[PDB]
Formats: sequence, structure tokens, C-alpha cells
Amino acid sequence: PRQISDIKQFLEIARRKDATSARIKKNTNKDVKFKLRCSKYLYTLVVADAKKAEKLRQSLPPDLTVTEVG
Amino acid sequence: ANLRTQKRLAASVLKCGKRKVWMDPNEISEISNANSRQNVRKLIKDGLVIRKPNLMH
Amino acid sequence: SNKYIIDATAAVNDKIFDVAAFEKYLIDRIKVDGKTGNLGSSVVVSREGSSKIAVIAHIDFSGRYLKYLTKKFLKKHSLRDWLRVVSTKKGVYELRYY
RNA sequence: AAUCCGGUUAAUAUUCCGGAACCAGAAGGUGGAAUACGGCAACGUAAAUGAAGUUGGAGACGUCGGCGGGAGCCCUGGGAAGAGUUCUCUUUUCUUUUUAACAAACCAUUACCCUGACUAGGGUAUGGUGUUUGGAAGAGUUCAGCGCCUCAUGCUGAAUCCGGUGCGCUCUCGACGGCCAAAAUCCAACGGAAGUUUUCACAUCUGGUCGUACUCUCCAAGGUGAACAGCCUCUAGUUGAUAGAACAAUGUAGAUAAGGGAAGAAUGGGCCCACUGUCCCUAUCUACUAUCUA
Repeated sequence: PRQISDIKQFLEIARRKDATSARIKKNTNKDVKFKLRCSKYLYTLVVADAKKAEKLRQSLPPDLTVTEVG
Repeated sequence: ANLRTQKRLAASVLKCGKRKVWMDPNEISEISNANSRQNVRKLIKDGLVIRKPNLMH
Repeated sequence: SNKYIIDATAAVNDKIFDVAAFEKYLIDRIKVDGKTGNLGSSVVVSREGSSKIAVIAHIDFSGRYLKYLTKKFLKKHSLRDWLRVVSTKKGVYELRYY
């Protein structure tokens, strides 16, 4: 569990094959937590801006497994 | 007849003692066939069997 | 400040307790600082319509105390079996039947 | 050397499940630097050659007492929920109210260095002890509601909060005062033989054998009582050891008994005084045994 605050790094992390799946959890505070599980660490990025979260979801790599809120 | 293995099981899912259970005296038929933990979990949600709250300190 | 709402629509419909009876019981049993009717300006009890009672208090007003006060009337009316006080929402208390 | 959580059985969990990490070892690959650094200083960084030979630290250390730091239990206030009490009084009474492993930044009771000739001014390290976040609410717990011939056992809402206290109890760490193991294993230094660098980061893999069920020195609530004496309750666990039935003598045992008070309980006290069924003189009661029935 290593939270990441760099959007570009998260996109680069998704670009590399180290990422396995990405889960976007909708919290009560209306902040989208983009949690991506890698081989050695869990990458979680919390974005309060819905448009930024929507842009991040749209820009996510096609190979990544996008998951809704569990 | 012998409810021993069924009440003792119920207390285990009841997380309290074996004497901390209670049922009415006229439903012995439908409890006797409940053998697994899933059967008991169905029964506790029904409320036919139930604990009792603690009485004072 | 804080607003406490007690729903009496079910009681009015079932005629278990009237709105005036609830208001009279509330007025006669409002032990503000241990004194009945001592609500003053800090706490104002204004039941809007004959279906609910609203209390606006500038100080702390315990919902349990209101529920405890409401339980006395139900015990006096012997309607506890057929009517129970429930917490519909934070600061909202309602009466539920069996 | 290195793992925790939640859930799961008729009987299993740090092993199983779901989720999340850590360790060791292994190669090559990528990128980064490489052809080490600044400060008078303690010391610090992403890396930053080291043969033979030499040295050290840890492992690896006696006992007791007090103090500080923290945690938990217990105690207690407020909020929420539920239940109980009530014409009367009681915002009452009782129950519950969670955040691991590890991963990111924050912070000394102590010692060292600089100025100073102890006091005093600037840094230095351990940060067990916390200042948020991920994990992590999606989990769990408690209420309210619904789904329905049905193994439908799900579904919907919420809350799961703000605190405080310690001659308490337990443990832990730390600054003092005294009273007086070894081996396994790991790290570093000196050293200067040799003429791309790995102790930087990221990606990759795998991790054998055996015990593991079950029955019995450790775990140990509160109150009342001065007290670990004694009781009570809570937690939890039993109602099991052949019974029934009646109550004479006998025997055990516990008591009470007029008047006298060693003629055979008193509080015990200072031969004396007091005391008493030891005795005169035994009487009565209760319980058990005895007795019957199976």
C-alpha cells in the first residue's frame, strides 16, 4: 500500500505491465480514489475533481482492468 | 430429541456461553433438522432462537 | 439553535395521542433545568400543525430525554405495547406500532 | 531472518478462503549516477573501487529499589441506539458504540560538537513512545425497513461519536540509585594487491522435510468488607456422585437448660476472683446416621 500523488506517474505505472487492475472507489467525501494493484505495491491516487477523475479514467491504458466501486 | 449438538453449535455462532440461548418450547421439529452452521444462521435471522441481553453489571 | 421534531401523524391517525395532549404533556413535563415550563427563550416548543411537535433550543436538548419524557405518556396511556418510539432520523422521533 | 486482517467447518486456522505485505536467494534488463560529497564540528545524501593481512561491534547477558514515557484493563462525563422503571419522583437504570500487518512524511527523559570560562546561546542520534494518510470501510459491530411456497438468505438505510481520570492493576521502554554462558550468525574498520560502479532505484522468479485434531505450568471482573480475610454479583460452567419414603431407641454432631458452681462458656483475669451440664442429674431440640422401600 503506497499512495501516489503524481497523476503522470500513475499513468506511467499503468503504462508499464507492473499494474494488474485499477479500482475507482467512490468515497463519501465525493473523492475518487483510483487504486491500482501492482506486483509489489498497491498504488492508490485520490482525486477530488470529478472531471479530473473522468479524464484519468478516459486516459487509462486499455490493457488496465477498470473496476467500479466495490 | 437430543438438541445438545444443535444448541452448542448455536452458542458458538452466538459467540457467548452455552446457557446464553433461548427458544420457545413448541418449535422442536424445525430446529432438529438444522445441522450445519448455514442452517443456524438462517434460523437466527428468523429469530426463533435468540440470546438474552446481559442483566446488570 | 438545534431543532427537535417529533412525528405525531401516526398517533393522530390512530387516535392514540392527540397533538394537544402531546403539547400539554410536553409543556407540563419540560424539565428545563429541573423546572417544568422553564424553556424560556433559549428553548421554544412550537408544534406546527396537529401532526408533529417542533422544539428549537439554543442549548443542549437530549433526544433520549424527550424519548424518556414521551415514554411516560405512553406508559400512562398503556399504549407501549401497541406503540413504540423510534428514531426516524437524527433529532427526529416517531411512533411505531406493532 | 522474514505476516497481519476479516470471513469460512459436524470437528480447521497467524496453515484454509478473500484482501493486503514482508524475508532470503537468484540471475540478467532498464534508468540513474559512474570514468561521491558539504558543514570548524557532532553528522548528512540515490549511487560514491578494496587483495592478502589486521581490528572491532552486535549477537552476548548478574540482581534490587525508586522516577519518567506509553499502552491496555478498570473508573467517569457528553452524544447516538436499544431495553427496563414511573399517577407520584427519577434528562433515570442497564447494554453497545472498532481500525491490525506494513508503507509515506512529522516529533526527546538522554549524550556529543561549536561559542563560552557551572549557568547560558547554536547543532548533532536513537523518535519504543505521536502529528495525518494508504491499507480502510469496501470490513466488522448495533439499530430501522424490505425482499417470500421457495437454499430468497439476500436487499435498503443510517450510526459506529466527543472526552477525562490512575497510592488502581498488567506490561513495555527510558533517564537514576544502589546491592554486589557458550556456540551458531551478521556488520564495520584498518589495510592498499588489481586497473567501468553497485552497499542506487524499478521490473523477474521460486521458496523443500516434520509437528499441527483431542483430554489436562499460563491467562484471572467488580462491589461490599480496613484487607489477597470474608461474602455478593458479572462473566462463564454445572444441577453430576443410586433414590424414594417416613422420623423410636442406638451412634456422630451442633445447640439451650432452673438452683449450686469444679462437689467430677467466661475474657478467663489478678492462691484469689470470674465463668461454665465437669458434676448434682440429667432433660429438650435440630441434622445425620440408624430404619424401611426400589
